[PDB]
Amino acid sequence: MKTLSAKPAEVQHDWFVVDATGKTLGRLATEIARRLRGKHKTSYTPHVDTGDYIIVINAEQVQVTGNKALDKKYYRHTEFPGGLKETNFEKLVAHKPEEIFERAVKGMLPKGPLGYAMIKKMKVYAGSEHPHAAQQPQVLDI
Amino acid sequence: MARVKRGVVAHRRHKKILARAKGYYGARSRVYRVAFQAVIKAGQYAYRDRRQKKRQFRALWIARINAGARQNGLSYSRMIDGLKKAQVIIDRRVLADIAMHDAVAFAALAEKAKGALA
Amino acid sequence: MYAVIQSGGKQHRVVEGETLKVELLKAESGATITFDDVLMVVNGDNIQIGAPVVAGAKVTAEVIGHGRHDKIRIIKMRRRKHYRKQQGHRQWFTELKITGISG
Amino acid sequence: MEVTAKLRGAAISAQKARLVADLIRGKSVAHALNILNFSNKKAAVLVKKALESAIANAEHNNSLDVDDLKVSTIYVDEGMSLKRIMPRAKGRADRITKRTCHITVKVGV
Amino acid sequence: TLRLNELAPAEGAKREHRRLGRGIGSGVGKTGGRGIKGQKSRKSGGVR
RNA sequence: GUGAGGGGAGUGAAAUAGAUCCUGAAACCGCAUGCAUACAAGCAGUGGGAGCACCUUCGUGGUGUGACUGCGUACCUUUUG
RNA sequence: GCUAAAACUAUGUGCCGAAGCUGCGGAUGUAUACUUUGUAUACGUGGUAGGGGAGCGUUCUGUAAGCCGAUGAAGGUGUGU
Ligand SMILES: [Mg+2]
Ligand SMILES: [Mg+2]
Ligand SMILES: [Mg+2]
Ligand SMILES: [Mg+2]
Ligand SMILES: [Mg+2]
Ligand SMILES: [Mg+2]
Ligand SMILES: [Mg+2]
Ligand SMILES: [Mg+2]
Ligand SMILES: [Mg+2]
Ligand SMILES: [Mg+2]
Ligand SMILES: [Mg+2]
Ligand SMILES: [Mg+2]
Ligand SMILES: [Mg+2]
Ligand SMILES: [Mg+2]
Repeated sequence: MKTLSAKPAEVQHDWFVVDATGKTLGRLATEIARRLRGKHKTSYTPHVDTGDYIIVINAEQVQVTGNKALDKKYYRHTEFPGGLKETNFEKLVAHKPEEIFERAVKGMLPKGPLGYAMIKKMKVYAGSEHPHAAQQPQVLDI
Repeated sequence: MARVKRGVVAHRRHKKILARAKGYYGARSRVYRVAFQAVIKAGQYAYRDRRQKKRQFRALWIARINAGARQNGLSYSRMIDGLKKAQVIIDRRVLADIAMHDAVAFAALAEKAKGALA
Repeated sequence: MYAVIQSGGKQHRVVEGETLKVELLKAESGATITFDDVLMVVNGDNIQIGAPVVAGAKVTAEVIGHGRHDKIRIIKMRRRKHYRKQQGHRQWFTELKITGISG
Repeated sequence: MEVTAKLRGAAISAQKARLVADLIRGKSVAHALNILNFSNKKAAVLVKKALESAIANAEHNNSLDVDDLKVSTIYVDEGMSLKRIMPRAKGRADRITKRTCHITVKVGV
Repeated sequence: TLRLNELAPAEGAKREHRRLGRGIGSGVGKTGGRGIKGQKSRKSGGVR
């Protein structure tokens, strides 16, 4: 009919690079999730992926407020009896910052095949260097 | 006389339900008892969805208009107010179509809305 | 060049030569219908956004005919309450061909 | 132009016969004959009989050349079932079904 | 007029007899107007 | 296998009228073609919707299929439920 | 996930939001007007046990020594409307 949905073949995916130094995790993750889902484009379609690629550098410099550095705890469960594993943000940001960003953005993306497709477009690196110079990403601040 | 055999009419009635149950999985397209329930539930779902569709499409139009307005440096909520104060009566469906297919016209509408707001 | 018109309680964006279906009208087949309340006219780079309407803008169309949409079934059933009801429906429509747009 | 042979009333279940039928579906006549010859299944004998009847028909009635013939179509269908009664413990009785199948073989060039 | 296939009774002189227990649409299906359970719902359920 | 069964020929208006033989529905079981399906969690549909195959009066057309997506816990009885 | 909050208190502008209301097209009950008698106006049309009204299909009897049928009936299977 007259309201047309975006065709996946016709979608273009740009590449942006973001520095995470001295930024709040949640308020950065909201913008990251928005851009990954594609809400910023006027051709937004709920059943199609129209987002852009987002590279995150300096991930270990991400900050939290209050006492959350010591008090925010991350959990997982091995399906063995009594197998609950428990850690802290201070240790997790030192060990696997990519896990920090992955959890933060997964919590905000939809839960399904399309959400799994969208999350693959986020690239997270601890250092200030990334291996995608061939894609010529543009600087984006959010 | 007045002894009535029922096979022909019963067969016709069952065949109509089976024909309406085309495409369903397993017994839902083969067994009359299962097929009959499937058709009624499909009717109920269709009755509810004829109402749900308007809500979903209005939400889609609002999302597209919001994207266009923020691209032009304004929010959806303020753009609606600006257009209403400018006395423009273009509806959300047409606004979303313009946002999707013609950036210059939507920019003109946004300029008019912000001018009315000022 | 495209224009925005109103018909049957709804708005439509149309171009020259477009065939569309609207709520049933009382005009006869082959008749000419003029929409003098045009909300928007866009021609390449000239954009007119009539506040209620664009002054002087008119869109002319020809009435191809009238018809009915495909049948729809209405079903209502309240489980365990011995209540069922059903009904069919076919909506009327008028077919229009846009023959002219003027700002 | 594929000739047919049909064997009806074979004393074996279609489920068992269809394994052997699948083993040879689509292959050339000579290779299928080798496989049937060296199979140890009971259904292999019946499938061999039907296939040889089909080849003989192809030769005698249609003047086809056996060298160029292949197993183009083959399928097995369920047949009439015999009914018997099996005594069980404590006086309970059981129904027994003895199944039958039909074998259709088509050979063409 | 005056034919074996052109004769009809006066309006309202005939009505259809009520048939119980023949579906939801009829309006008297299932219980057939007897209500739910009790003495009067049974066959020959009236008291003297 | 001098078997059962079938393929030709012939008869017959008709042989999927061939002897558990008029018509020959459904459950149930095969074969062939088109599309989909091996990173994804639930009454199996419904409202949207890309792609593919064929037909096509070549289209705002028709017929099959249905990636992805919002919503959604069968029916009947008896019950305060 | 959130800390000059995305928390709490007070104030003010906008906006979203239902099968509620409005817009457009269609059906139906009652009452009132026409007697140019089925056309308008007004108000209504969630519903179990129940009550009331109006209909569709099937077998046979008359109409029927009629009408259809070997140039194809009933039955079966698709398609369109
Ligand atoms: Mg079927
Ligand atoms: Mg609504
Ligand atoms: Mg004994
Ligand atoms: Mg009742
Ligand atoms: Mg009872
Ligand atoms: Mg009682
Ligand atoms: Mg009694
Ligand atoms: Mg027969
Ligand atoms: Mg896959
Ligand atoms: Mg995964
Ligand atoms: Mg009760
Ligand atoms: Mg109880
Ligand atoms: Mg209402
Ligand atoms: Mg009612």
